[PDB]
Amino acid sequence: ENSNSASEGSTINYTTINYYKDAYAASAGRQDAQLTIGNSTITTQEAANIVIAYGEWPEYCPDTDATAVDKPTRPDVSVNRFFTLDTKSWAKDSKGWYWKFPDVLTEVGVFGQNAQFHYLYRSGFCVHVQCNASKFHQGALLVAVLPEYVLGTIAGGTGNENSHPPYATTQPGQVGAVLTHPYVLDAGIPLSQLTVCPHQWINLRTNNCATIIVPYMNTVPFDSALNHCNFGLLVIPVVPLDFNAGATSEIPITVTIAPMCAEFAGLRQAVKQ
Amino acid sequence: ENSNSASEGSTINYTTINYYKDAYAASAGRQDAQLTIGNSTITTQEAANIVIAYGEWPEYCPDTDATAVDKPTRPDVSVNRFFTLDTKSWAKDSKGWYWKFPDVLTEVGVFGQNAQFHYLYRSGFCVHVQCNASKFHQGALLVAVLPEYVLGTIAGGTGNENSHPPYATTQPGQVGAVLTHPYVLDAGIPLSQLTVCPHQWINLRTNNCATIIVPYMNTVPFDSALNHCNFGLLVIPVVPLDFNAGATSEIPITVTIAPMCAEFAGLRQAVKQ
Amino acid sequence: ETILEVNNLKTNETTPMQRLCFPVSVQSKTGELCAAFRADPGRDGPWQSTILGQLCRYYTQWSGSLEVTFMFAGSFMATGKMLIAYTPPGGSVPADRITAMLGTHVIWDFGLQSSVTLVVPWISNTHYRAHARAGYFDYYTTGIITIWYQTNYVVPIGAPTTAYIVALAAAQDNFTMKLCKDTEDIEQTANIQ
Repeated sequence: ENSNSASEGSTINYTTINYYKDAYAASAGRQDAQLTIGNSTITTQEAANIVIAYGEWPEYCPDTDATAVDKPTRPDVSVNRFFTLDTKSWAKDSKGWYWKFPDVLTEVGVFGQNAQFHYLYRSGFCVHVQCNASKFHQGALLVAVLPEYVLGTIAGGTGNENSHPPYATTQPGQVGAVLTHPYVLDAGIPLSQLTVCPHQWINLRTNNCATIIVPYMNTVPFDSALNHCNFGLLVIPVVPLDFNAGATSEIPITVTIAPMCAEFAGLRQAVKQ
Repeated sequence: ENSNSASEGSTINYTTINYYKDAYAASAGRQDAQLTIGNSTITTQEAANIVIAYGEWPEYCPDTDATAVDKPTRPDVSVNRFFTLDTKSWAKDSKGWYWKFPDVLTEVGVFGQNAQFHYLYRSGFCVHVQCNASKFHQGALLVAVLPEYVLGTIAGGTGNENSHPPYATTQPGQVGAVLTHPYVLDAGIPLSQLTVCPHQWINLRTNNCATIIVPYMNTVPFDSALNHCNFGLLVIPVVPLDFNAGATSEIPITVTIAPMCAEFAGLRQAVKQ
Repeated sequence: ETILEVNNLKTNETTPMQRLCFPVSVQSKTGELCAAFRADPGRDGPWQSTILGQLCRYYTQWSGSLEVTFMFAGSFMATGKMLIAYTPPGGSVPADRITAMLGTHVIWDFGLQSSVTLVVPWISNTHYRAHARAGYFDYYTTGIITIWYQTNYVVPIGAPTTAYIVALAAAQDNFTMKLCKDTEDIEQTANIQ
């Protein structure tokens, strides 16, 4: 009996009764160092253990999972390198910031021009959050990575109006955008549980940097770079920075990201959006 | 005695007398299939033997000849493919056309955007000239490849004025330009001897196509794509097309070229010209 | 490793000691440019104070990878990170930081490391390189080395709000020279008595 069920890809076998020829009609069954350099780039971020998201390094597409007949392009050096985006400024009234990937890099560098000439897209990313403060400051940040981060609206506040987020909200670019309701993350989901996703705490009395290695997470081997945004990047201060008068009032935050193992397919004419 | 002479790189040894410690001060001495597809492209051009220029296929840069410390980029699929340029039209008063390489492809495709982001350049080219006419037409073309083709002026016609060709003449682009003096090739050199360079005759009673495989010819392993133009492409009719009234009066000429083994180095910001 | 003079101005000629260091201060806007200079050692400019620069005057052609080291003389409580980039030839000084990231850059932190070594790679269309200057010989231009504020220079209460960085330059193992030559610097207009 050939297996047409939905569990056939797993390596775990179950004991299941079936009275028919199709296996999906069966029952449920009982269960049994370093100096990081992308190509030519360097950061200082210390030290030793950094967070690999879901315990997988970014790699290429295996031949079993790729249905594309064409041979993909792999511009190793020109694509994969540290890209420093626009700097933010922390304020006592600040709320948060969210970036969409790979939205920010579509307009920047060779990586941006290849995503325009090519239809499909695959890459891993490397996120580096950068914040600096003296030993007299205090505060905490939460840097998270949320696969498939939707943006919900307030429905006008009465709840009876149907409202959708505009294009500028869902496609921020390298300038990011600010959250108007950090507690629900503007998704209707709590901030307290945000740490279920890969996260790193930036605490001003311990570490000034954060690094998250994000693999490629999608239901399909290749995806479109312009239409579909994979995962968001949330920097939300949990504890407000507090400093006595006379210290430095402007504390910037810098986001430097790099792609890892980027494959492009389906060469075509230039398409902006 | 270490060899500081200028012949040291050759594999041929000579018998030469030297009275000093430097070998360059010595005497002269006595002497002892197919269906061509770049990546995804196809042409029809027939058949069998085609001209390899100077008997060398385009290849990458050997490790002995490359002084660049950085690792070059090799976008195999996105770069190397057939590029069809603008079509011309043959007329009974026509003279010729000249294209500069790699001028034509700087504005076209991924190859154009990488030459802007990168400083150095190396590639081989594949030239395909395309002309079609019936069996009642007649004529001949000469398709040549001239390494380092300078453009001389007429010096005002008196010869006493110093005049230089403008930027539009020396950097034509994908639209090419026409020769005002085909006999001297506007270089002061005869057309009769043009066949010393790699050439193919397009004769309307024999072959409708021409193909010349051109390697990378320069004194340096890598060169700049924007500033330095390597070689020109001359299509000069030797025998004028003559057709009786009632036939097709418009005979187009199409130039489809492809790069081969393109290496890019020195990533930087976008530079147009 | 000898002191490179990044700060060379027409107001520093009266007090030559101000020429060995360039200031770093807290900024209102983020991403402001601090210092930019050419990387060609045999050219009139910052590189004349380097022993490499004075020994590259006796030789015409030079080939090799250089190194430019920076040293932070500020306080112990000063924290911040600055981007240090190198732009291959053909461009001008990058207008903003988003155009200076596309080169070869290094991110370097004050509060951790007190010194950084930037290795200028050898990127050339020729095996050797002559000394670039104005006009026709500028085709040998090496590049442009820039220093950018990435985050900011953060100071606590009581520590000075200004800081000085000293530049240092040297050569790598593969640096070579050839075609010995007279030097431009020394001038004898009269008999030595």
